[PDB]
Amino acid sequence: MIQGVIQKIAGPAVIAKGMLGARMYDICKVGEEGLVGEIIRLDGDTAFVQVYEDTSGLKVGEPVVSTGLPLAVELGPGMLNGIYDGIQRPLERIREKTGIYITRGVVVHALDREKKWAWTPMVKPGDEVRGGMVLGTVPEFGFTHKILVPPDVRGRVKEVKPAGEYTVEEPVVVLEDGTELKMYHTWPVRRARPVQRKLDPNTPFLTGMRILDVLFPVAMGGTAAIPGPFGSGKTVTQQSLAKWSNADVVVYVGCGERGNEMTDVLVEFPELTDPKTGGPLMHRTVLIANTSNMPVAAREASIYVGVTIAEYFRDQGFSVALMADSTSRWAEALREISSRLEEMPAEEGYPPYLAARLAAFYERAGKVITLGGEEGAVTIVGAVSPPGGDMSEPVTQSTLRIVGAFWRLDASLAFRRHFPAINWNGSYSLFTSALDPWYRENVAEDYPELRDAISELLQREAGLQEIVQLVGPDALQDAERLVIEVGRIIREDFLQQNAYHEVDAYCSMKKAYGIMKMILAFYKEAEAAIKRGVSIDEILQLPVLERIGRARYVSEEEFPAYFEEAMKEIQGAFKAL
Amino acid sequence: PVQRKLDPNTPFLTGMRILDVLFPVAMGGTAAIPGPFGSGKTVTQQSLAKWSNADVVVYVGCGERGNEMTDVLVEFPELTDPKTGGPLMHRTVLIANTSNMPVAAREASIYVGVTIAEYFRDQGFSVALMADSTSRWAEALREISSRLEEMPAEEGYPPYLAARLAAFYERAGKVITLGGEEGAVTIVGAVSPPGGDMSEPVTQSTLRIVGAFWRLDASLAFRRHFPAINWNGSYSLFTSALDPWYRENVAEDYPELRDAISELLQREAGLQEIVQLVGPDALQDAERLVIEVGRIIREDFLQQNAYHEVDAYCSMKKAYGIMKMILAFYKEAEAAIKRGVSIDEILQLPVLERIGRARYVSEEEFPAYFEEAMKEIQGAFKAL
Amino acid sequence: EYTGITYISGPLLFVENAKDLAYGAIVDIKDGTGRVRGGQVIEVSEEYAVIQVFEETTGLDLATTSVSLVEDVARLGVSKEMLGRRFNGIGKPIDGLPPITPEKRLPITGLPLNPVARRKPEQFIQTGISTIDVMNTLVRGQKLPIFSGSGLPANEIAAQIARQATVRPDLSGEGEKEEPFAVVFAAMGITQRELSYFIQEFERTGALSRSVLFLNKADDPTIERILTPRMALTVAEYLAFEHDYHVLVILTDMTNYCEALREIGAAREEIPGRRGYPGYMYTDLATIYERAGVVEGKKGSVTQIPILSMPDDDRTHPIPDLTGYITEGQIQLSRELHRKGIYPPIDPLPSLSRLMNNGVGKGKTREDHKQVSDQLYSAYANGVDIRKLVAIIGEDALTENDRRYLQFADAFERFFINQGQQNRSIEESLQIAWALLSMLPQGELKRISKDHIGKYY
Amino acid sequence: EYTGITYISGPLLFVENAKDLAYGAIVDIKDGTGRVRGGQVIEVSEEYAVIQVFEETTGLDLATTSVSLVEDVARLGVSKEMLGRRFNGIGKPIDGLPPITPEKRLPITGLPLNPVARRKPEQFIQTGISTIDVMNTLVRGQKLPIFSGSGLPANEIAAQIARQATVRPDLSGEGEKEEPFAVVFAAMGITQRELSYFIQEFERTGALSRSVLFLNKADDPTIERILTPRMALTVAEYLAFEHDYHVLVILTDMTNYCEALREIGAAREEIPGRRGYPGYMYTDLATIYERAGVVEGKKGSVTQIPILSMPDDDRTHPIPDLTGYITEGQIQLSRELHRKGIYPPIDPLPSLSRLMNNGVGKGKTREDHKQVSDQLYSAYANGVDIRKLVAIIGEDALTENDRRYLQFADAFERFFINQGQQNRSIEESLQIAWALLSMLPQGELKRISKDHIGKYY
Amino acid sequence: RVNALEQVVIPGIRAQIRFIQQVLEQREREDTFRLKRIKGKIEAREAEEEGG
Ligand SMILES: Nc1ncnc2c1ncn2[C@@H]1O[C@H](COP(=O)(O)OP(=O)(O)O)[C@@H](O)[C@H]1O
Ligand SMILES: Nc1ncnc2c1ncn2[C@@H]1O[C@H](COP(=O)(O)OP(=O)(O)O)[C@@H](O)[C@H]1O
Repeated sequence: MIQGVIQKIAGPAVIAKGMLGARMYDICKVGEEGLVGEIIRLDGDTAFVQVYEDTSGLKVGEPVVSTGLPLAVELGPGMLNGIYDGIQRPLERIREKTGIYITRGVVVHALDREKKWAWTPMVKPGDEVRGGMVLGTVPEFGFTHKILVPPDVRGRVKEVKPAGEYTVEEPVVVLEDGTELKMYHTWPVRRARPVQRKLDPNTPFLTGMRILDVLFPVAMGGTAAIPGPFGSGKTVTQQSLAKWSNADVVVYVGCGERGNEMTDVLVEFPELTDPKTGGPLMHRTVLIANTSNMPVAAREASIYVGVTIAEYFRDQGFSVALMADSTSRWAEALREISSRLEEMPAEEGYPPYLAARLAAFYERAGKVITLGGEEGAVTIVGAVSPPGGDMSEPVTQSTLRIVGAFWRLDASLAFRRHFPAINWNGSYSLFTSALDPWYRENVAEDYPELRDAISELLQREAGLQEIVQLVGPDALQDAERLVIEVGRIIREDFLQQNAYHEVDAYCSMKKAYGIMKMILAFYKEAEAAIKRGVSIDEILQLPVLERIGRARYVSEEEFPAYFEEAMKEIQGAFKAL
Repeated sequence: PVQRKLDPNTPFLTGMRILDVLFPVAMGGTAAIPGPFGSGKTVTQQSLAKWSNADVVVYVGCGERGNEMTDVLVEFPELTDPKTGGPLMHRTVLIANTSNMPVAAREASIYVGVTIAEYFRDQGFSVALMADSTSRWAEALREISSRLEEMPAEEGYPPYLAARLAAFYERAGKVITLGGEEGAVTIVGAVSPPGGDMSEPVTQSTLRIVGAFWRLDASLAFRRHFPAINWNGSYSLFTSALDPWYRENVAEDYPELRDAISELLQREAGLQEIVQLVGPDALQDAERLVIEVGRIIREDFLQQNAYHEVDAYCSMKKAYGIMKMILAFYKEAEAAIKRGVSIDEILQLPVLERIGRARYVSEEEFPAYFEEAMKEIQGAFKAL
Repeated sequence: EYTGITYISGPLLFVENAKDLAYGAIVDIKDGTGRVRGGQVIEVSEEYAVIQVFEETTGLDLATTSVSLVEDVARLGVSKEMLGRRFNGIGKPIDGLPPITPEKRLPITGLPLNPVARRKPEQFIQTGISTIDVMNTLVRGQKLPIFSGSGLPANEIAAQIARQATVRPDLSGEGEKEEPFAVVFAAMGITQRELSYFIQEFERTGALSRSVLFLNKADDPTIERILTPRMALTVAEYLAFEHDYHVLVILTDMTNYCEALREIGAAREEIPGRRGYPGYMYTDLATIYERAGVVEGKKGSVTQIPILSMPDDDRTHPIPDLTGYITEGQIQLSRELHRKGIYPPIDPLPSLSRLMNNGVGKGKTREDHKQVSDQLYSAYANGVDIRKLVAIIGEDALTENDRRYLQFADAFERFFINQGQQNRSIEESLQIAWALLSMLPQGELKRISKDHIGKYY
Repeated sequence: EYTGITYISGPLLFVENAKDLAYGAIVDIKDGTGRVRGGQVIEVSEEYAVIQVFEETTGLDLATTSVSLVEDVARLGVSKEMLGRRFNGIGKPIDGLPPITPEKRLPITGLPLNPVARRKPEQFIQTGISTIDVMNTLVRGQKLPIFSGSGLPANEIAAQIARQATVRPDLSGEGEKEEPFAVVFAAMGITQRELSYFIQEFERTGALSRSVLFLNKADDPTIERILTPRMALTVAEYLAFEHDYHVLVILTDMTNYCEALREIGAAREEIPGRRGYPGYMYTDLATIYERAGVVEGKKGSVTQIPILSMPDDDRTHPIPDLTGYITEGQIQLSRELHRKGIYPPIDPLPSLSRLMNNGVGKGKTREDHKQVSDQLYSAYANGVDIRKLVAIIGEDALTENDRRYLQFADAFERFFINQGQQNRSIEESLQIAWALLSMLPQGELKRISKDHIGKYY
Repeated sequence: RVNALEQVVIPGIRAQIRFIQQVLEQREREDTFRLKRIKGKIEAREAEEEGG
């Protein structure tokens, strides 16, 4: 790195000097404490001092030391089960060495140098390795956590220690070069991981949400996004996402998430049933949450911090599932750069690095097979937080065209009885088209048929919806309340899913699939009931109708037979009347 | 200097039927005067100085144009003095501000007023201040911001918004002065929304730290609704500290029957929409009750000529007074028209016209029709 | 000593001769009239730096201007010694009673707290009223600011709590063994009428007791609108967390905040960002509001939920924007009811807090509650919904069933919000709820379960 | 090749002695590691110059920053040797095949030709569809816009009919001697997913074996992105315009065209006039729909096709306004259409090629097409009335004559418009219309003449 | 309704748009005002860099 001191003192960002080759985007050291800095601009010998955490204790002329390379995040076993800031720093150790509040200057290894993880070397001493290839099988609960050779560190193994217990610092694998392929490997964050090759997304992802995997699903590692006004459950709506749903590897990180909006999964995620390892989901989960009041710049680390961890696992063929708690806060920090940097304001009052850091970052990792052996994909969804909630905010469009299957969050939606609280129409999906393969077989060869003919109504029903807001049930004819109510119940019990209920929090195919038929029947029988002449009036108070709405609460176990019993009462308590 | 501040106590009523009756205020506190162009504001000050509550009379028309005060100023010399009889100048002083006064000659012209009120107040005399269109003065500072390169805030305006304003309101109020004698400094600023701009900040932040405000409908100003005030969006908080003097001199069954009247036009809206959507006839008997009720609750109350020797002045006697005349109709018409007879016969009631002199009647010879017809209400109408 | 002056004009100062200083330092400002001031060492520079005066530099001149670095970072007193005393924005004797010695001067700034100290606001309290203690139910550690317009019952009703605020241990499990109450009021631009009305609510409730506040009356310089907050929010962290005082603190007249906030946005040199307000506003309102939440390992929880007023019914106002996110939950106020009669007039059409749903219903409270609140919510929604279509098509035009929907709207609202000095206990609530739901038997109630549903039918 | 770099912003870089350079240039820059990147030549003033690094940025140092002068203006090599090649953004060999044979290094922007030469494009053209060839065809050189939805089946319906297109001079009375088929497609800001859905269509059936690719992902560098289109755009010219071949230019979501734009001004200081975008888009954008038309003497004509999505499907934005101003047509897609399953979900009147109304009929395509083209238009939409009026009276509640105008619409959207991947020859496409028209007894159509209907019908 | 629609409906929503609009178009206040000041800085910096 470079060796110098503070040249020109300034508010929270100062100006260092004696800087030579201080390449753009480089970690450094400032202040006689550890307020690590970053080269975020250059001017001959001086470089714009970057300060991550707030600075209220520093003087004119203090630490200024770079690296020479683009940062360096230390990846390796021992990162699981434990709190870690947007800088891979375990706050656990902080609370344990400081007190009740968060003291600065305290920074310890992000990997377990102390702890001895039973390492198992299977590298034949006499061959050449390549950054991205497996190094063995490490014990870490009900899952598999290999150790990738740091990329470009391709040399020639020469020895292999016994299968016992070796820390992420001890020699676990050696090569002919004076190097050692420990359980950990150094890798920059601003740079992605060279995988084997690019792969197509044809496998749908499931999380229990009957509004995604049902009709509005994405990919086994594609890209997506969902807004959220001031308090729209978007923060907590990340609980039953990785916990309930399957996720090769969970990775939660949020930009400046209001301490109170961040303490929603902090202790809850801990007691989460895990269908693979067993106990708390905290077995594979990383937890990279970042409170707002957190260093305004930490709010930035958070992101570029969870992006690479998702990769380090994905390459090995791990469909890492990362979710950003309100991706919008990153923006308030990112554009905040301008204020402190007096940079020529870009368009839309926001910074210029729109695409540069939007699409690049929003597509860094996504369903990619690599040297690992398996196919590692990446599914992440930043929930934009539009201040006024305005759907045309920089962050709204800025994410558009970039990530498919967009969704909207209304205000009275979740406040009322709708959950999830998203826009009906305003939320469409294009991945569901090629998402049929997996569905066709898993669900049924005609499933995309029973699901497309229904969306037919959910979106066609509007045909009347509109006239409704133009007159109401007054001039209703016979097809009228047909649809209206249909779609109506369809959202009260069919769409709204109590993610906070016993089991309903999750629903499989046979679950999602069946129900979508429950009503259908009535519809079918409704078509000949009223058409034959039956007055919708008695049709309205059909007791069996009340049965079709108690299907959401049923579990995958009871469900099967449960619905089939009413499927009979239907044609019977209708065709009759 | 004021020994110590003091809460609201003495009521403040200029002699306006509604203005006073609905949103009265005390010596401690202020209120703004909304209203685009032509909006009573610019000369209402000519309706609030002539006859009202207070001893001294001080008027500082901030950034007021020439004619927006031409007659106003010269008219004062014609006013009546409750003490001597001649123009109000026999105890008043003009602190007006001409539009053409430079920006700085307007951004201070006002501070002169309130600081005068205190001197007199500091001696134990209640002082009244009422600045017309304060949108002029504003602009004054509201502009200097551009001049010296100040850095604007919300909606293209200077950052020093309610900065001084807020404090100006505090000083306002009846406060025992460290001058031995308490006194009574009352403040009332008239914020004029240029283009009928409600969204206006001088209007949105003004009532952030102040008492209450009086919204003047631009449209209402048309049917001689002097003052061009409006209830739709007009509320009053100083109407909870004036009840003591209310039921103390006027009467006890007044501070209540009054409240029971606002509902008239209150509950009246919800009907109005459809009322105007279909026809003023598709209602049941109890429906038409408040149908043409409200119309009078104004026609002969809200609608007053600030220039009519009689009407132009209506104190509490004129208030509660006629305030009961209609009441009767309520209790009367509700059964009278409920006796099989349709209200139509009640619509011709030549007896209504008499109550129509509730404002055209001599402020002195007022109790002449008060009690007189008072009976004619519960009597002749006791038959149907 | 720093006399080498360079620039004076407004709450903004500038001076050279200071090649040493850090961010945030309390200095003084000797004037020519013999009137000194404080001043924070904002952004510092080599040759000179930026000064922060508290009050407006009236009759000040550079030549005779004198500053004095007193401290390198702010602190002020912080002991619970001065309980019940009166102070101002800053935080010093302004009531007449002689000064006193504190414990240790600490930066009331409001630094961030560990993730272990954060928790779930399950410890519900009695808000002395139903509206709250059911739908939103108070919770120590959460944040549900109060949206207001102008003149709205932001202050009047706010008091309803000053007389109807008390936890309900008996229902839960813990007893009144280790639960001290200590309030830390902090004003920022308050009227004159608003001054005494408040205090008079301290003598009738018994609030004037155990109160260590920093009142910032409106006539106070706008220097303390965002500054006092940090001062007060910290007089808690010391008695609440290390002394175990479950100290609940809330700010008033936060309508003036963003104003002082705004100034820095551009009146300084930085970029506004949005709606004419400082780019970093989000954060400046994070360290403050983030100082909310219960604490494990230490029985000391601070609940923050100030009250910001926004011109006209503006929900997208610069204020509610990030504040919504920031604050866990929220509460909304309607003018329509505060001008028609409904008093207290309070309605959270969109307010539905955050972690109010998890913290009551099983154990402490009554079995039925979890599905109840959610029940009442959509249950009512469907109602007023026709409040419009009604005023359009006709009067009775509508099916005989939904007729009930609207037929009850006026009911629920009129009645429910027709609360008064009513202490409304956690229970007195539940009841009413079951009394209004009775207008349509188990049929539309698709939120609660069949048992509970009839349970209180 | 100098050094001493002062003032660096993101992928920008300044360098002194810029009197050897000139705006409109680019050269590869090398920091310390000597890594070869790039940068455009802007503001070549006396003091310093302005360069824009190809990549994002990381890799610029203070010490070294020499630069290898590439060429004021660089341009890819043109030639007929590109009948399946593949390139991205800038357009560099990624298809694996050998660097394209450079014929002439023409500027990626040769600006418009002599306006006196330009002629009215009227050579009828099929696309393997009915509705998009009958009611609205596309004439050679005709720049036809396509209002798509930002998240609609666009990406698909795009490349779907892409290959379907097929020029038919035969029906006019000529061969394919001077009328060759050249397919050029260039996108930008594409998802890694989509970047793969594209490459698929070409490989399908003899598609890539006669076309070249170009598409700068949105995650890629923002520099080539903008120009990205201009590349093959300027290159198509050498095809139909230089040799007399027949090219088809097809834009793709100009979302990029503008997003990318913002950066240029956002840095260049280019103040954004309306809608927060550069006060000179019309112009710069104009130069776009100009590369299409015809000259006096040359039969070779390239047909131009714009295709983009709005922010929220707002035509008040530039993305739509601009086009809807220079483009000679209009063709959008509605949520409705597609919701029911219609594919391609393309409305009726809302979509239409302004200048395809003359290059059809006699001589061109199907003589009777003349009136056939304006038949199904006014006749079809006519039914769209009894389409939302069911709830009024009902099915049989309506007259026979007008009710009949109903069944048509349904059999029209479901079968007539939704034609998916099918490829209907220009002739197989015209028939359908007739077929549908049979609904109404010969004598109800007031659009076409009894002569034509009394035959084809 | 026709009538009404025509004087409250139609005109009700008409009048809305204007208010919005005029605020929306001027909204570009910050554009000029913010940027105006912006030039002075970027250039003052490059204007005082050629004088020092
Ligand atoms: N699945 C859900 N269903 C209903 N409410 C939810 C759901 N998830 C979260 N919420 C609620 O939404 C509230 C506000 O959203 P939050 O996530 O805190 O803000 P944001 O995500 O917008 O930044 C939470 O307080 C919680 O009560
Ligand atoms: N309250 C009032 N309402 C309507 N007109 C008034 C009122 N008071 C006075 N006027 C008449 O209208 C003139 C101007 O009214 P005012 O609203 O005071 O001025 P402005 O035009 O500035 O609104 C007065 O000089 C007088 O002739």
